[PDB]
Amino acid sequence: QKVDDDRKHEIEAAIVRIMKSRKKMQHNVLVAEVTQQLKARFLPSPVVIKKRIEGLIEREYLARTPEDRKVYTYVA
Amino acid sequence: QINTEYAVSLLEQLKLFYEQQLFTDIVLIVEGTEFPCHKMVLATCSSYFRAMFMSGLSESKQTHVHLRNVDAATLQIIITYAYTGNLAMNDSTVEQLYETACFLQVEDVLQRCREYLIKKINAENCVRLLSFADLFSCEELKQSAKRMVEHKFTAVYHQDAFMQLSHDLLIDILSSDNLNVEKEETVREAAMLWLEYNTESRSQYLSSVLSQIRIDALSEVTQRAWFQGLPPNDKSVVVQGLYKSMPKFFKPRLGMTKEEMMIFIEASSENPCSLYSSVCYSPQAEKVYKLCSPPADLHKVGTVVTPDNDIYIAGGQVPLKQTAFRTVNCFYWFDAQQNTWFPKTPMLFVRIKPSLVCCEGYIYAIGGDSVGGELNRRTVERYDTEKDEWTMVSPLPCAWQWSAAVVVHDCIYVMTLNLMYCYFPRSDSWVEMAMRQTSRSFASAAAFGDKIFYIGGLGSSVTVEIYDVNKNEWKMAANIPAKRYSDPCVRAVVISNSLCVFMRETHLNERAKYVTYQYDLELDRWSLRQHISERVLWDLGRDFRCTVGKLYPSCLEESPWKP
Repeated sequence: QKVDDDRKHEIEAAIVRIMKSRKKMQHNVLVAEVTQQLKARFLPSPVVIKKRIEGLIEREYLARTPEDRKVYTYVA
Repeated sequence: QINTEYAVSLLEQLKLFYEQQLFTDIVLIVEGTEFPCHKMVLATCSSYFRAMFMSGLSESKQTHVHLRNVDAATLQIIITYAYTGNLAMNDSTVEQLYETACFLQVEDVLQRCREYLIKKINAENCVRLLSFADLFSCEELKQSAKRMVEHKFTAVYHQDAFMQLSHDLLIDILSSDNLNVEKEETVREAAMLWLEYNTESRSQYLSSVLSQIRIDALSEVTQRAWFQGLPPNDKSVVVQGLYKSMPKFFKPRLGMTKEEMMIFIEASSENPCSLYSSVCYSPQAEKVYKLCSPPADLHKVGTVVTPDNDIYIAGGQVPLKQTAFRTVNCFYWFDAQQNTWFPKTPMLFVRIKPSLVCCEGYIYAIGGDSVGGELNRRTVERYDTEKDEWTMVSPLPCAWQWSAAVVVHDCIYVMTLNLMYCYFPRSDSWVEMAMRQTSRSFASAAAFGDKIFYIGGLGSSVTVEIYDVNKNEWKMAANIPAKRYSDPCVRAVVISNSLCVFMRETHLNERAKYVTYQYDLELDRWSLRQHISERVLWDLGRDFRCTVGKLYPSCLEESPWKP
């Protein structure tokens, strides 16, 4: 459980550190990049990352609006 | 000559009469819109109104004519052009403008809109423009559409308007020997998908479309697929195609004749009439094919080859009409088949030796000794290959001279003596990069994979500093083994999925020697890939540039010159 939480923060920190200076995704564009960056770390775990990326929409700092998946907020 | 003052006075007085409606006798009735005008102006401009009034028909004395199958805005703009000579042409109404010009046979505006469309031809409207030129007879537009459609569509073959094309037009397109395809199977599947757009509306054309494609694919797969889509119990097509592919012996096309070649510009002109010429080296054919001269001997220019294998020329200077040279911001595009430079939209500022870099379909020209020289003497500008226009981008924070730029990871990497800045197209910003430990200039860099290889610098030397985008650091690999007491001319380029170098060396009291080396990426060593014999390649000079591209040996001609 501890290492699962470790992976949970490891993916979120990477996605908030990298995607602030990169482009946006439509359906499955940036997930390939985030899995490649963590290819040497552990398994991609597609279901876990898919379930966790959609939890940040509840507030600011790149909410990543699902319905309006055409332009992401490049703000802080 | 005719007095221009009285001509313009007469024209402005007639336009005043038109605006004020004094001497109007004939009114054009179009979809309930009144168009009071005169007969003299209409007769002088249009060739249909001269046959509408001076014909003796019922409309000769009638003062109200119901002109149908026309548009109000198009008629209004045609009338205002006939009354003042101003033809405001946008990017949308040119289609109906040409339609109405062919409806009035107004050669004056017909020529103007033909020129506008010959300038506007691009990838996303190529098939539409070709269909338009097929609907209305226009040989110049038809030929330009033929060429551009062939190239861009055989590159793309995905336009929606391609399905709705006449049979004769498709027969002309497919049977032509100007198609640009790396393989003969993509045209086959394009024809198959066009045929399967309908079922019985294309059955009669099935026997003709297969008559223009080579029989190398007329006996392999995509024959049973047509049988699947065949109308039921039709025994006049299966047995027909079964015994039909006897003629049309397989002949290779022209699109499969592209080879990775090194394009050279501003080479030593063999004839003294020209100051500089352009040649090309064949890494496979081991020959030197001549290239067309730069437009108006445009010297001090820059080259770029897009991933779509397109050559462009920007900036440069022309000798003004002894030292005499004036800088012009003209832009040109090279035709890979016609062996000529087609003019394009010029830039905003003139440049000398610009760095042309392609990224995301945009052509980026960074620096190049601009005329302005204001506080933003480092202003860079991109080019739109879709809208055919230039747009300014975020300026380079530091002013640099004699610099080079490459594109890696969808970003622009411009290099100077010791500094480097990366441009982000998504955010339009510049970010500081790693600093080199050696002060070298007058060098070139080649982008191979995800690494930047700054080769040479200052004549030049054999110093190599390899930069990694993922690592963000400058590291040394080795020095190129060359003859001592010489001045090699290094040229970094990517060829055959490997980093090779075009290095010309000159010894003391000896002529220049041409030789290329293959740099081993993992072994950090330059291996002798091929030695260029002097029997085919002569001296090129010092200010010559090299680039990676593909050209057709058939369209080009061998340069006649003694070894």
